This record gives sequence, C-alpha cells and structure tokens, in this order.
Amino acid sequence: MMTYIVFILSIIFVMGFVGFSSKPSPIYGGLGLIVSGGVGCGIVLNFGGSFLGLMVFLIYLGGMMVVFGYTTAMATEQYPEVWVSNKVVLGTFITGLLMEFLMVYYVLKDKEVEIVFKFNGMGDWVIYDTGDSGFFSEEAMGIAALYSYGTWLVIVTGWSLLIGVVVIMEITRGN
Amino acid sequence: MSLVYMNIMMAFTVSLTGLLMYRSHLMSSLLCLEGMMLSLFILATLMILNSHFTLASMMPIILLVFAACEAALGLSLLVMVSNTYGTDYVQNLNLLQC
Amino acid sequence: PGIVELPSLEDLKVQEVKVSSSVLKAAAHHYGAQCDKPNKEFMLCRWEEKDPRRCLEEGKLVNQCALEFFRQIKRHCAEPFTEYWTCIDYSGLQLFRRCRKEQAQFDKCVLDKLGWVRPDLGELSKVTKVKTDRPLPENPYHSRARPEPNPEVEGDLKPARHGSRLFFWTM
Amino acid sequence: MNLMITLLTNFTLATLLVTIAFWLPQLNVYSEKTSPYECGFDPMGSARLPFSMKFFLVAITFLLFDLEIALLLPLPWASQTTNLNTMLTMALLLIFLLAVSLAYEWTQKGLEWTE
Amino acid sequence: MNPIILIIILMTVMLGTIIVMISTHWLLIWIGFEMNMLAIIPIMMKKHNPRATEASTKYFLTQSTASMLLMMAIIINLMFSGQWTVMKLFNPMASMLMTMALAMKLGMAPFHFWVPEVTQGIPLSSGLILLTWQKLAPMSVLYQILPSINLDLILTLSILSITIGGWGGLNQTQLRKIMAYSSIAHMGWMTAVLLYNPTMTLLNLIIYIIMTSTMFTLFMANSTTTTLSLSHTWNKAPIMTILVLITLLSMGGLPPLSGFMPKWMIIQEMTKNDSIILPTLMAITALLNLYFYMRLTYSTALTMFPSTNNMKMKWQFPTTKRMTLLPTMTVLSTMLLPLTPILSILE
Amino acid sequence: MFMINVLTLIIPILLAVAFLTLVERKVLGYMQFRKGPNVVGPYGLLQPIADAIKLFIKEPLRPATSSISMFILAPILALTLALTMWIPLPMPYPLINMNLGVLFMLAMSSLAVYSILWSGWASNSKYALIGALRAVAQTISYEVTLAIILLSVLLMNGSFTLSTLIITQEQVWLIFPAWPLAMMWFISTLAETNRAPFDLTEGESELVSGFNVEYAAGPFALFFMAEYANIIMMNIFTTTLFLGAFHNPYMPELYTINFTIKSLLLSITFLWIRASYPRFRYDQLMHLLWKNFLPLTLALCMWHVSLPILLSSIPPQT
Amino acid sequence: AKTLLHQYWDIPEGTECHRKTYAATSIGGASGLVVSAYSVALKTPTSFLEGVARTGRYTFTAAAIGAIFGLTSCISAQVREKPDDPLNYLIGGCAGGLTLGARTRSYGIGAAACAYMGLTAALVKMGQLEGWKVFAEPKV
Amino acid sequence: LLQAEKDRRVLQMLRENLEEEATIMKDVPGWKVGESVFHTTRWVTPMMGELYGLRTGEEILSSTYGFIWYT
Amino acid sequence: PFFDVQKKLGVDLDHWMTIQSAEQPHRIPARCHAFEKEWIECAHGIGSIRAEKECKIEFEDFRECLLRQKTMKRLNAIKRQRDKLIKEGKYTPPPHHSG
Amino acid sequence: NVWAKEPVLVASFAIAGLAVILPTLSPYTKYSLMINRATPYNYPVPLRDDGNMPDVPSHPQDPQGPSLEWLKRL
Repeated sequence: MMTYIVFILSIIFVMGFVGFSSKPSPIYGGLGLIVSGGVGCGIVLNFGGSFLGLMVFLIYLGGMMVVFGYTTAMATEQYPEVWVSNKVVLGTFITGLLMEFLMVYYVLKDKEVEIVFKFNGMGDWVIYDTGDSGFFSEEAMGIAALYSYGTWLVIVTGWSLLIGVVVIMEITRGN
Repeated sequence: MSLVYMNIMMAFTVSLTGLLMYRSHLMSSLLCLEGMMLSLFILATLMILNSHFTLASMMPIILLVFAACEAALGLSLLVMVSNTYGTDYVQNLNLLQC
Repeated sequence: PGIVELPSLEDLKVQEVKVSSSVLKAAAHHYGAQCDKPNKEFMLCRWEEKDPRRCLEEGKLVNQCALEFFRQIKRHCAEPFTEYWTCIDYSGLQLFRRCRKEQAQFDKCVLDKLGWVRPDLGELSKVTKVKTDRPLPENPYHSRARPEPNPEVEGDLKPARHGSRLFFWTM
Repeated sequence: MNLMITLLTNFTLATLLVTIAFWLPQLNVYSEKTSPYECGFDPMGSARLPFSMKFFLVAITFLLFDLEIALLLPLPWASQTTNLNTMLTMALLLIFLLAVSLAYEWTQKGLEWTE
Repeated sequence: MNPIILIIILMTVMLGTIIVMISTHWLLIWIGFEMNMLAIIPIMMKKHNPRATEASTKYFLTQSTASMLLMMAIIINLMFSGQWTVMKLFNPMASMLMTMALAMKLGMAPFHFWVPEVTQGIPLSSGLILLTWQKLAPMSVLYQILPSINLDLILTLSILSITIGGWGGLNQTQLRKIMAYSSIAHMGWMTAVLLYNPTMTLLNLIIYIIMTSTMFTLFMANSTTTTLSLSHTWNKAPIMTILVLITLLSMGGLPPLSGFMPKWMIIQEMTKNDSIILPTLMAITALLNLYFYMRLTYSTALTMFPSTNNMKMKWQFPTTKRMTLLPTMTVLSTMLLPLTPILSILE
Repeated sequence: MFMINVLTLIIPILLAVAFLTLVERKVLGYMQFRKGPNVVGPYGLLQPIADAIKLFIKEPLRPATSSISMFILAPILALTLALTMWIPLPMPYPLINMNLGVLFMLAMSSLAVYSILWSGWASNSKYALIGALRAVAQTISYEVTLAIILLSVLLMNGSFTLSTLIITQEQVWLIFPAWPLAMMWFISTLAETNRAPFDLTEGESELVSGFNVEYAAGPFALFFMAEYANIIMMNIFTTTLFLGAFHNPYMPELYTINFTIKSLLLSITFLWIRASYPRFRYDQLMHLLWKNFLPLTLALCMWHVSLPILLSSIPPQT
Repeated sequence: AKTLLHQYWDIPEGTECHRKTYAATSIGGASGLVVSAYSVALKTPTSFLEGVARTGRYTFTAAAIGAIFGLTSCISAQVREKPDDPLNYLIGGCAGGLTLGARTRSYGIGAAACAYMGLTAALVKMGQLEGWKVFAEPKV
Repeated sequence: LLQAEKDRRVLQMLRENLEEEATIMKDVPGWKVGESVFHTTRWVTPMMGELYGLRTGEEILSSTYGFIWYT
Repeated sequence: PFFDVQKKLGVDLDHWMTIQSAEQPHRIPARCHAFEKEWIECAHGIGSIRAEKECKIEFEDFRECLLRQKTMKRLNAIKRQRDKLIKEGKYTPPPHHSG
Repeated sequence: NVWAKEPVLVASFAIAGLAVILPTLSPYTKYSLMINRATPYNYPVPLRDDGNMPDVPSHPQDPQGPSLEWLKRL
C-alpha cells in the first residue's frame, strides 16, 4: 500500500527532531536525538545510500554518548523536566507537532505548498535512477576519493583535528 | 522538487529556532548545534545522491567531522564554564556587563 | 517548448533471446568470441550518437546474432552444456570455480567438434578498431553555435595620459 | 523493510514480554516498595545532584579519535586505484598524525589525571 | 601556553585565512572560517580569569551559528545549480542567507551584540589579532560573491551598522568598547561601497587595518584600560601623547591627515552614481562617530588631568616594552594624504 | 516462509541463553572444585526453564521518581537490539545479505551500551548513576580500539561482506596473518561484551549491580538475556571473523556443525577466563587500554596498509 | 512591505481618500509592530501581560501617527490642490509631531518632533516629486 | 545485448505511455500531447515515472525499490 | 580578493572538485553531464552578465535537468486528472498488465 | 637501554618504522600498479575505423594490442 515511505520516515524524523530541538532535559533530548539519527539513517539508507547513513549513525551517536556524559557530569536541576511537564515545553512540542500534521494535511489534500519554494506533493520514487548498469557502486568509489584525488583536503582536515587536540588540552591546561 | 526536501528544510528551521531561543542550558544549545549539523548532513547527502554526482561525496564526511570537532570544542568550553562556576546556566553569565 | 517523436510499435518487434540469465552469463566467453564482432558497430553508434531510438537496426542485428549463436550451440555439440549451466546456476551468485569439470568437458566438445578457442585473459578487453558504413557525424548534441568570442585588446601600449586624471597629482 | 519486519517482530516480542510481566502473575500492592534504596538507609535528596566527574579530556579525546576513525575507515576502497603513491602516502600521513596527537597528549600528561 | 605551540596556533590562524583567500571550492572556504574560529578561541584566555571564559563562550556561539548558516547557504546553492566555483550565485534565498551569515560574522548592527562583550575581557594582543583577521577574511569572500547580492541587504546593514556603531560609542568610558564600536562603524563603511567599486572597500580595509594596528600598538606600549591611565601616560610618557593625538585625529577622518583618503574616495565613486542623499547621511554619521575620539583626545593630551604619584619612582625606568612595528605603521597611517593615486595599486 | 525464518532465529537464541546460564553455573562449579546443579530435574535443565518461569512470576514494580517512559523503554530497546544484531550473521546463508555487516555490528553494540546507560539513568537511585558512568568510561575506552582493529582485519581480505569473508577463509585462517591483533581484539571483545571482570567494572561486589540496582524484578530477565546474547553474539562474530572451515560446497550441515563446535568451545574459553581472574580498575582501564593497545594497533594498521603494497595482496574488491 | 508602500504611492495625489489614510495606518502599524517586537525582545517585560500592553501602546501610537498624517495630507490635498509643493506634507509632518507630543504628553519633545518630522516629510515628497532614486542606481 | 534489451524495453514503455497520456488527458484544454519539457531536442534520460507511472503500486514498488531493501 | 596561486604555481588541487563533467574517478557519467557541457561551452569567454543575457536558455535547460520541475508538474497534472476521471467513472483503463 | 623503557611501545615503534621504510625498497609496487591498471570496470569502447593506425587491433584475438599473460605465468 505504501509508496511514500521516504516521506513517511521523514515525518517520523521531523517529529522526533522537533521534540529534540524543543529543549527538554538534555537526556530526553538525547533520546530524541538517537531516535532521529536512527530514522535519518533509515531515510538515507532506503533512498539508496549504501553505507554513509550507518557511518553517520555510528559517529554522530558516539558524539551523543559524550554529550550524555557531560550533561550528567555538569549541571542538572533538582527535578529534571520532560516534554509534558512545563507550560512552554509542552506548548512548543505540541505546536511543532501541529506544524507537522498541518503540512501533512495541506500536502495530502492539496496540490502544492509554496512557503519558500514550489514543493511537489508526491513521494520520491520520482525523480530517480532508471537502472544504470553500473557495478562501480557510486558511494564506494566516491569515498574511494579523498585518497587518490583528495590531496590537500585530508591534509587540512587532519591538521584541523591535530590543532583541535592541542587546543582542547591547552584550554583545560590554561589554569 | 523531491518532497522529502521540504521536511528536511523544516527540520533545519526548527533546529535553528531551537538554537536561538533557549531557557537555561548551554548543553542544550550545543545539542541543537549537533542537530543542525545532522540536518545539513542529510540534506546535502540526499542532494548528492539525487545528482549521482559521486565524485564530490566529500560534503557528508568532511562537513560532519569538522562540525563535530566544533562540538567537541564547545563541550570543552562548557567544561571550563562549569569549572569556574557552580553550574552552566545562562544566568550567572551576566557579569562582564556591557 | 519543442516537440518529440517516438518510434511506433511497427519498429519495436524484435524477438528476445528469452533464455535465463544464468546460462547467458555462463556462455559469455564464447558468446563474445564467435558472435559480437558486428555489435561493436552498434556500440560505436551508441556512443558516437548517444541516441538510442536511432541505433535500433543494429540492435535487431545483434539480437539475431545472439539467437543464431544459441541456435548453433543447440543444434550441434552438445547436450551436457545443459548440465554445465545448471551446474553454474545453483551456487547463489555465479562463481566460475564452483564447476570446472563440466566447463572442461563442454570446452572439449565445442573445441574438438566445432572450433571456438576460448578467449583467455585478457582477450575480452582490449579497445578495438572497427570499420563502419556511415562516417561519424558532427554535433550530436543538438546545440546552437558559440555566441561570441572575446575581443582581445592588444598592441603596443602608450605611456600614460596626464598621470592619474584624478582631481590633481599629474606627472 | 525486511529488517524493519525483523524490528517489528522483536518489538512485538518485547512488548509481549512487558505485558506478560505486568498483567499475568499476581497483584500490585505498592506504597513502600517504591522508596529509593541505596544500601539500607534513607539518603539525602536523590540523584540528579551535580556529580562532578574525574575525566575531562578523555571524552573529547574519544570524540576526536572517533572522527579520525571516520576519516580512516575507507581503507579498502583506498587500496584499488592507479595512484598507489598518493594512496599509501596520505594513509601513512593520517595514521602518523593520529599517533602525533596521541604522542603530544601522552607526553603532556593529558591522560595522567583522574582517569 | 608553550611559545612553540603559540607559534603553531598563530600559523594556523594564518593558514585559515589563506585557505579562505585561495580556493574556488566552497567547502574549503567553510573549513577556513572554521579553522580560524578554532584557533582564535585560545588566543583568548591567555590570562586565567573567567571574563575571558565567558567572552570565548559568547564569541564561539555566535561565530559557529554564523558558520552553520553559511553552510546552509552553500547547501541550498547546490540544491540549485550545482557547481563549486566562488562566483555569481544562482539563488536569491541563498544570497540572503549568505549575506546574513557574513553579517553575523564580521559584525553588523542587528548582529554586533557580541563584539564589545568579546573585546572587553580579553587582553590586547588577542583583541588586536581578532579585529584584524576576523574583519579581514570575509571581505575576500564578499569581494568574490558581489555580483549576485540584493543591494537592499548590504546597504541596510551598512547604514544601520554605521549609525549603531556611532550611537553606541559616545557612552563608553572604557577603551576596548570604544575601539569595537569604531570597528562596527568602519565595517559598515567597508561594506557600503562593495556593490559599486570594491577597490574602495579593499583599500579601506588596508587603511583601517593599519590604523587599528597603530592603535593597539600604542595601547600595548602602556597597560591602559581607562582614560585615567591615559592621563597618567600623559604625565609619564610625552611622545605617546602626541601620537595618540595624531592617530586619534586620523581615526576621526580629517583631510590634511591620512584618515580622509578612505572616506572621500568612497564618496567620489559613490556619488558618481545617483546616490547623494545617502552619502551625505552616511558622512554626517561619520561626523557623529568623532565625538568620543574628541573626548578621548581631550582626556589624553589637550587637557592635563591630575596624576597620582609613584610616577616619581617610575621616571627612572623608561618605556621598556616591545613595539610590533610602531614608527613605520604610524607614518604610513598619518602622512599618506598626497598618495591618493595609490588607489590603483589594488587591481 | 520469511516469518518462519524469523521464528527460527528468535526461538533458538532463547534456549541458547537459558542453557548458557546452566553451563555458566555448571562449568563455574566444576572450575571451583565443587559440583553444579545436579539434583533438580534432569541433570540441570528444567531448573533454568524454572528460572524463566520463576522470574516471570515476581511481579515487577516501579521506583519513586523513575520516569516510566524512559524506564520501560530502556530494556526493551536492549533486548530488541540484542536480537537485531544477529541479522547478517553468515550461518551458512544469513537472514539479510547485507553489503556491509561489521560497521552494523559496531552500531548495534553502541546501542546496547545506550540501553545500559538509559537503564542506569532512569533507575534513579545514585548507584545506578555510579554504574552508568562506569559503563560510559569503559565505552569511551572500547569503541576506538575494537573498531580500528576491525578495520585492520577487514582491510586485507574482508571488504565488509561476510560472504566474501567466508570465501577468504579457505587456505589459511586469518589468525595466522594477524595473531597479536587478534589477541588485542579478543581482549576488547571481552571488555565491550561486559562479561569476565578481567575487563568489566559493572557487576562488581564494590557496587551492587550498577546496571540493575533497582530496575524491577520482571525485566531482569530481559537485561540478563541481552548480556548473554552479547556473549554468544561476539563469540559467533569472533568465530566467523577470524577462522573456521572451508565449507562443504552447497551443503550446509557440515559447516554448521563445525562452526557451532568452534564457537561454543571458544565461548567455554571465554567463561573459563571469567572464572579465573580478579576484577579491574577505572584509571587502570584508561591507562592500560590507551597506553598499551593504541600505538600497537596503529602500527598493525599501517603495516596491514603497506602489506598489500609490499606483497601485492590488494583484495579483489567487488 | 514594498508592495503596500507602493500602494501608498499608487493613489494619485490627488485624493482617493479613506484608502490613502488606511494605507498610512497600515504602514504605521507595521512599523509600530516592528519597534514593539524589538522593545519586547530586548527588555523581558516580565510578564506577558505587560508585553502585550507595551506592544499595544507602541502599535497604537505609531498607527495613530500614520492616521493623523494621512488625514491632514488628504485634507490639505483636497483644499489646496497642489501636487507640486511638499508644503502639504510639511504641515503633515508637523501635525504628526504635535500628536506624537500629545501621545507622549510632553511639549518640548513634541515641538522637536513637529520640526524634524515636518522637515523630513517635506524632504520625502520633495525628492519624490523631483525624483531621487531609492538606495541605488545600482548601475554606474 | 543487455544494452539493446534495455533500449527496446524503455522505448516500449515510452511509446505505450505516451499513448496512455494521449488517451487519458485528451479532454481537459491546454495540454499538447507529447511535447518535450526542454527547449532543445535530445534524448533526455527518463525518471522512473515517465517509465513507471500509474503501474498500480506493486509494479513500481518492485521496480524502483527492490534492490534497495531486498536481496 | 580572489588570489589564484592555484593557477600561478601550476598545481590543480581545487579545480578537480568543481562541477559535473570533471573527472569522476572511474569513467562514468553524472545525471546531467551533457547539459553542463552545453552551458559551459556557451559561457566561457563571456563577462558573466551576457551569460544571463545570452546563455539563459541552456542554463535553464540544465536547471530543469537537475530539478525536473516542469516534468513533475506535468506528471502531477496527469495523475490528478486520472484521479478525477476514475472518480467520475469514465473508462477505468486496462492498458497495464494487458493489451 | 632504548628497548625496555616501555617495551611494547618500542616494539610498536619498530614495526611502525619498518612500515614506513620498507615500501620504498619494493619489487612489487609495479606489479600492483599493473594488475590494478588491467582490471577494467567499464566497457572498452570501439573507435572510428582508423587513419590506418598500425596498432589498437581489429580483433581482440590478435595480440597486436596490449594483452596480459603474466597472471598464469607467475
């Protein structure tokens, strides 16, 4: 029955990600972020991405583990609040949900929405690859760049990471 | 127009407004910066896969390694802020008065 | 904008070589060896024109070459070719080391009784010259010509005219 | 969506384990079992108190080396192109830069404190 | 803060700015802005005090959100016509977001609320190097992407930036906030001329960087943060007084001194267009941003405040600091009126 | 029939966990000079079945401030992700023939860590907080080294596809081109699997079960089953990843028997390492892990980069 | 928006009244909503009721400035019938300034508002009638 | 051979689908029957809706999404 | 400024990442190779304002290669008219799965 | 001496140093380059008839062009 499945997974992503960015307690935010990263990996995987979504799932998720470690270490309230606790938190969460359901309504019962661009309402099996007899598998050769042609780029990226390491050590050392 | 682009731009704008308005936690501000990173990641990656422009799939890996080391820098700054105070609230930053 | 036209179903009647994909992958060495000499004209049409709906006549020609190849391998030697492709058919995706005795027996059949020396490595490679019937046409891109070139300002340049021609500070 | 089918079956299995835990066996007499237990005595407050931690550099260290894991992980697709020299050169340069940063923060006791 | 590591971090600031200057690929420009941010954080906190900590916090948040908004602009640019050249854009929305991200970075009037906060608590070396490079480097990018900018955006930001940098500067009895408000006013001037002839803007960049270099060198010469200390450096060091006089009148923009060649050449190649009401409004506001210079000059040299002693002790010890390059930059900043046809050195 | 294959994957893991609990108790008894469960039922077996029933009975119940959503969603995601690890595992032909499996292994292992993390936060009695941050530290340690050693051992022969890996395991096992890398990886699997307190600081006697201080008497089975599925999980992944058998071609039963025997005797070796050694230390884990494994792993990675150019052993990578 | 300031320039001058005055009220209320948004975002009025009250005061005062300006512009244009001289809008700017002084209930600020608003409004009509372009050529 | 088979198959879908369009839209005004989207005249590569439009769910689902998450 | 030490040293380090029709790593096409070859052959020796005076048509052809916006407009109109006619009940068509 | 300050670390530096040094003196990088050049992923296209090129042959059976035989030949 389903053919809008990337749009559907994107709606689940927008739900979890608005509830993420509505700022509850950051541990609930990280719950929202792991849900959002998982379904975003699902979006880019089911679009046709081979590995890069599972890659960013891994990387971005270990980053969220570090963010959990610091939000537990540094500062929490006497009682941490959840989405449905406060006036403002519940209000922003439900109005983000209302924007989501309202755009689903004004796409599914309409032709197009032009808030910033003419968005075409139908799922993205169009436009799409017409079965290229490749066997070179585009993302594999794509990340097989940065090494053959990518000379200067990995130089400045690794140099930025080395500078990042010495910068973090000297900021904590600056006492 | 590939309708999924609408919801991803919607998620970007919501993550931006969440980055801008915030109650007390700078941790949550860094967290929304991480989310905005993810939004630009997914939009650029779906762009590159619609275009089959697979020579330049450098945008995802390099954008997120750089913005993640930015987030690491912010986390160390939050370590220093919570070291030289009790908490990391937006209040008790109102010194150095303009 | 512009109009386009398509070939009707009068032109699109070429019988497919409706064998399974595994046997078609299996016999591919000698499929490229005996046949697939004239289809490089089809390939050259397809690259030098980048226009399918146009090279369909040599598509008919390569399809009848393939069907004639299968007719020749069915009518003559032999029968255990069926055993050979159903031995290569089974092992999930095709690995050419799963079944070697039957490859050797099929090769001895077709070699001692019909010919067709097997194209060894790397003979199914090796960029090819081929003569054609029509010569290669210009501008297969339906494109208009160049708008304008750049008028290159050149020549021996004079010394300056009255310094700066600002409010003052001549010389 | 076949792995989504497997995720669905495991979600149904996990929820049926929840419901067979809750609703089947016996009653639910509460009102002192819910009290927070540490080791035998009622403590002050609860958790969510500011719990100042030992390691500071180590989590950021994990983050940045996970990032260089991200740059290094396409090594098999590195190993098949006609530019062997740039391949081996930038591969050795990336791992050597990782070892250089590690060597700096190893020699400057960036791990020798509250580990 | 080992000095080898400080030379490394300064070379990375140089490297980030050169990577900005050097590429045609947009991701390299974003990498350059980011590496500039990463290395310009620990030029601050050279002291220990948490004023530098909060200033680095506020600067990091605003700088990184401007960089992420720029990445949004590039990504929407390649949602549209997909090329990695730094050229005329092919989206008005992406040009909008890109101009507003650069407006948040190099300082404009809705976006400048971090600038006196970052310059207040940090030492003078960090303040000098961030003002020079963080107001240098996106002018290169603006010079590159000028042919696709809605003029309302740049022009409104420039007008409002000049008038806010003027109106804020009258009240502060500090020094760094005076210098930061002057920076906002000069960035409004250096942005206002961009869409007409950008040689004016980049020569204004050269002259403004020479001026700010002379200013912060003359404040590295004596650890002064209030005008009280400027009066005591009147009483202890006499040539510093007349140099503060000349350079402050040169930041004012008076014609026989070399603070005039930036403004007036801009007004020339501005009013060769049909904009006259706007240059006279802008230059009346450039009359407005001169009064705090006048009261600063009054407090230094034209009047003579009472001075605390122990300067009786200090008189045996002369000015034994280090000067970066004080006299060359000074007489390049002051006596450069009649070389107005060094306009065309730039291109 | 795909639902039937789902059932023949979800049913044998349960019996695997239950009789693994039995073999834990009995091997641990015969190790410790005593005798294990011998009286009840046939020799032990129906007492782990009775343990399943016994822990079903105990009526789970909530703590004071323990927010119920996060609370009951932690061990459910634990057991769900501990099942969905076993999707691409090439028992002769796996369930989903993934084009990439080992990075999926790392992802779902990190998710198991998050499940332990969310349970330790949501249990909310300060000891679950202590144990949760101990788990966070030992995962700061053990997702760098295991992932990079993985990258090394897949660089020479694997290329992410486990069917091509079982093609590679024909002439020699991959224990011989990388044995010390394999030993460091076995240490890392024993750490990340969070059994064998040689490299585990969560179920100490210094604490009292920081992952399960007061969760609830019901889902202790869920969390328990998740960790022992982690044990079988990483031992099967070790048994596939390094060594094994050139299988009977297009014949599954011989390969399945030999693989099961190798994997389960290696799991007995794992349990026998648990039964032997004292517990470990926080700062000693950071020091030992980083400053003993990490430059040696980098050296093995660079030498396994250069070895396909020193001996032309570049893979035939599809 | 540019479209409805162009609507304010779209009326012949001339008189098509109630419409020029409604466009003036719309422009003034939009500017008042802008300034009220700034003044509620830069103050923390503490609380939301006082924020609504301050926004109501700034919007109603700026819209009343627009209303009184449009009224005296419409009446002066109907009476004296001269679209050349901007003296009608000089009177308009002074009337708006005196009513701004009335809504602030001071007299010196009101007289200065008459002077400055009258001169700037006469300048606006004067430069529009002779023709001075908005913000740019942008050519050379 | 695979190239020519794909050619005949996509030309069959294009001819039959323009006949479908010329049948199904021939009453609403506007709408030329088979004009190009583009100003030039070349063989534009189709989009899997020009080929696979209105094939009632299962066919387009097994065509455009089979390789992604099955086998 | 826009310094091209890139050009002056004679090292192409950043030009290879620029557009489509550059060297994708094995000799493959992109989705819109030919339309960029059209637009770049139109707009080389051209002063970037008569690229929009004169090379407008070919650049818009490239933009409609990328987004395929008018194609989606036409296809959506066809689907919606299909829906309204099958809602009316005028010749529920059999052409798929049959003749 | 220099060995057992941190012995597993010095052993790691030794295998790292031989990994740096040893691909310089390498008699097989040319074989890796030849094999990696001679695995075609895409179609070797034909070309226009010739201007009588006495190369790039008429049939890939003919060994005029660049063939490979050293796979079976060690």
